Amino acid sequence: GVSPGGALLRTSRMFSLPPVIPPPPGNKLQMISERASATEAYPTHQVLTTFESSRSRGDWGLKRPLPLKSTTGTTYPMVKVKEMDSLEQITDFTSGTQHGLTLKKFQALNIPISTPSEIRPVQRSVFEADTDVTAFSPDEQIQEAEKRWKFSGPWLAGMTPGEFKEYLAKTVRPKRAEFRKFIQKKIAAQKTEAANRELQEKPESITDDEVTEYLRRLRNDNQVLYDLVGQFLDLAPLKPPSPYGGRGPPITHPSAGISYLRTAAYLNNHPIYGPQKSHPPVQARVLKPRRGNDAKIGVAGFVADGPLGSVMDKFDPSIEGGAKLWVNVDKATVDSTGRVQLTVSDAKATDVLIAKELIGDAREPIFGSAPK
Amino acid sequence: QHYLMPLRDNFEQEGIRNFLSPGSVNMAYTEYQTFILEKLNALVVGTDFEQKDTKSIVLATARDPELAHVFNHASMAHNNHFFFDHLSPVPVKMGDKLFYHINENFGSVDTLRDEMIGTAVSMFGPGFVWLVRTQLPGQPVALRVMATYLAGSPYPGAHWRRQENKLEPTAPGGTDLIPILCLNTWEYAWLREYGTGVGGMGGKLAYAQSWWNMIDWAKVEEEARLETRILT
Amino acid sequence: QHYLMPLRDNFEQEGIRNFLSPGSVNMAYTEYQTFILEKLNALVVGTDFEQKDTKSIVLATARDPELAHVFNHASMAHNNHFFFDHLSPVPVKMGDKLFYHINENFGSVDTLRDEMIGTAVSMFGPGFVWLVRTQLPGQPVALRVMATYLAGSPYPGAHWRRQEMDAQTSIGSSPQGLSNGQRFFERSAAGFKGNKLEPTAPGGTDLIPILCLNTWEYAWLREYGTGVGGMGGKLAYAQSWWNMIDWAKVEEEARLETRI
Amino acid sequence: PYPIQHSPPNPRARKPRNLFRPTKIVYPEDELRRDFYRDHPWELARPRMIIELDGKDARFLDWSKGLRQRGIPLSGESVVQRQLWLMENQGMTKQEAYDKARHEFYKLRQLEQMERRIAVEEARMVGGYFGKDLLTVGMELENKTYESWKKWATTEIARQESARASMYTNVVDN
Repeated sequence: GVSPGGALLRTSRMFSLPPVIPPPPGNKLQMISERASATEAYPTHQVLTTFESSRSRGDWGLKRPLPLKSTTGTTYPMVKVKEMDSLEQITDFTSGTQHGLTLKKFQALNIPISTPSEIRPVQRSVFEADTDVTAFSPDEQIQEAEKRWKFSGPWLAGMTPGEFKEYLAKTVRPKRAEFRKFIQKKIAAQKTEAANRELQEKPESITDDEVTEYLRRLRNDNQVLYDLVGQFLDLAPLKPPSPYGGRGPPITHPSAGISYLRTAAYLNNHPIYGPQKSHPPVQARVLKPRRGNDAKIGVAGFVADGPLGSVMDKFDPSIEGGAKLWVNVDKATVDSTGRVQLTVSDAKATDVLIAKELIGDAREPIFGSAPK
Repeated sequence: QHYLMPLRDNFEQEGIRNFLSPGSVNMAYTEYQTFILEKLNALVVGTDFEQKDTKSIVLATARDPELAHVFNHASMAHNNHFFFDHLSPVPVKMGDKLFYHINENFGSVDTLRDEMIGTAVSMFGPGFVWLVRTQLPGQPVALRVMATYLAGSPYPGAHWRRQENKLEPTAPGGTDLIPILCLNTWEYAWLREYGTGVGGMGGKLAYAQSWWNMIDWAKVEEEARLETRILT
Repeated sequence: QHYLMPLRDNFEQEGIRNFLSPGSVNMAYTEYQTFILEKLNALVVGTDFEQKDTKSIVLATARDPELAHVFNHASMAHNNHFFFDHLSPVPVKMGDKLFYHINENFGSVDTLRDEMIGTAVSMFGPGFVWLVRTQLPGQPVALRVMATYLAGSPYPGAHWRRQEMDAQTSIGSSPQGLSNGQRFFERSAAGFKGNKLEPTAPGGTDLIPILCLNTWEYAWLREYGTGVGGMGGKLAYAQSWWNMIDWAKVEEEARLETRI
Repeated sequence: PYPIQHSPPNPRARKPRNLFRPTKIVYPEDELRRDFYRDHPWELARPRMIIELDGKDARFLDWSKGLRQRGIPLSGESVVQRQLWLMENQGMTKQEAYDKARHEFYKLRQLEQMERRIAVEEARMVGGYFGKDLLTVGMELENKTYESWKKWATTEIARQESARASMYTNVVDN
């Protein structure tokens, strides 16, 4: 029924732009900066590109052509459009390399994302038919709820006292009627158990007496009750009596769509030396030395804790370009808030010298000259 | 003089059920292997490698521009046979001791299937995908997926080394491996049977897919040496 | 999207009479080239290379370590057609100017014949054998042979992926091994640092590929078979290929300066 | 005139206003795009061109085949268009169709990352060298910026020393 003009717009490319997703969650009861904002944890706007023939003209497929001053000259053409047309009659844009290249750096490490592990390292992939599933049915009990990652209900321990009140009053209170029916469906199944078992060797269950009385029997055992309420609201399990719910479920996919690799169990075959032991190291910056009870390092645009051990002890203004140390990325995972936390582990010595051989920085080459 | 060794379970005539046909195996092993061996005999005629086996020729004639033609035919002749030596006539079950270690390094069997098949399809060049056993700090029994290119051999002895035995036990940064499973991606094995692979149907992808349902997992467990927790 | 283009003289339907049967040329170009373009289209489906030519992609994605996979398909789709295009329907008599110049660089036509053919078999791997035209700023137009591996570009602008020598059987401990090893490291270090090893004239006019020879497995594995017992095989394929070289076109693409 | 109504107007309103105001264009895909890109935030970092070539892009899109279509890149939109098809034609639920279309997206992205690694490793095995990777170039740029910050820090630090000494008075030179 839609006119032909309205059918082309629906399939157009500008209409495919995704809405601006909310920024990475932060502490609600904290202070921030208003007149200045740095790079965000994960991107919120879509990064755009254009043909090199169209970049010389400023044509990015937007309302108007962008200026050539801040848009040409760079290698990777990237831009983010906050408003296609603001009250100033100008496309409010900004360079998108802050997040566009950060994805290319991380994907250059060739490391997958694995489920968090509590402290026998067991790096399990994220994309698997058992864990990576969002569709479910009312037949799955609690034993299968530990696999899911996308819940419909909120994490109680995370919500604030005010956000919890709004939930109890406007989402939980107006559900008693529907929940009573949920119990009836269960009671209807229990009565069928004895009938079925006795037949080998359902009742409508619409009766307020059984439902009301069935809840009085569980008051002594409040544990089994919580499992029934969570199934009706789809809450993330909190008490162990398990699915790494200490910090809460993730606000996004466990991988956040940054790296789709599943396993790191491979051995890059070096041309000359052959299959190496570990993966090639990556140079990392040194930020916020210990002398804060922890040191920060910049590994491929991300900030992570330093290895569990100089450069980390004290600051050295004399070091040009800042202190830089080689290191190996051991594990990478996405926490509940959506941050990409890396388990940066110290690198070996031979690996660093080997990685420099293909660069020309190694003082003494390992091939030929090396006598021992 | 090296002779053609018969296939494991008389696959020359019967061939594998759904993986390959007798006509394909004829060109893959019966004919090709003879071509390499026939040319290799003319290169080790009355030499130090006259009576040596295939593996010895690889390690001995390792990284030598003057012995390139020897290493080429030698390694290919060896790896080619190793590929056919792990094809069971029917789908065999995977042992529990191996099924457990596969989940400790890859997380699941499906992850292993995609890595081995994914690594083969995403090569663009003839090679051999291997499933090797090694020892790493923290994982005594560690399995890894390695991809060998045109003529590279998975054994560590076929790589450059330093002096002071003068040669080291391993290459700089390398380790000692134990080839368990192999997968030939040369056109001699899959081109005729499965064709080019236009439009997704058939091709190298379907080839590697059928190879996963005919692995002699029984033999894969023996060469793994899961009992030897420390290797040197 | 990049689409397949017909061959020179209807080789798809009929194919060369004494070189490649129609069924072989069908699987060699119409099917394989289509497979490469299907993969190439998906890679440049939404990039700047969606409307660029194969050669333009070859030079643009030569050194980029993140676009190496795009270079393979673009370089393979180019060299593949570059090979079939030069094939002639029937034998062509070598031109006087070309014949006279070849003798000055290789001594005789038979010397160059056994060199390219020998280089193909000696490689023991898929690739392409090229007859390059080397012309320096002051030096005469000198020809030479260059052998590329799986997907290598003979052009000077794509020197990052020439792939001449295998790093598996050419770098060891022997005197030749050390020498080859130093070059492998000298190139990588220089290329990474940006330094230019060998000067090259602007416009990539130093090297001009004239002739090519596709030694991949799919090209001859069907027509001439494996080649057990010397009958057929890769050797016969290269030999038979010498009878269908369009020396007329090869001479034109050479553009030899008038020195007669 | 009475503009086109892209959504059922409020029937309970007895005195409705803005009867001559263009209405917002909302499709069933808008709700799916928000769900996907929120579960895959870093999918926005993958650049996407919104500049049309000739407008004839929706003519070769047959979503009954799979995620890979002609003319458009494999992105979060292909997952949405594939989800909407299964959800409507095959009568699947929002979640069921989402899982199916979402897993096909991963198997295709994994192969993309595996090609970059193998393609480079394969090129060096035959004498193929490359330029400066993005990891190295990124670090060199930080050095030039960190150095400029060091100059700004030492200049301000020294500047503050004058303020600390100027607080007290010592002009008498006792």
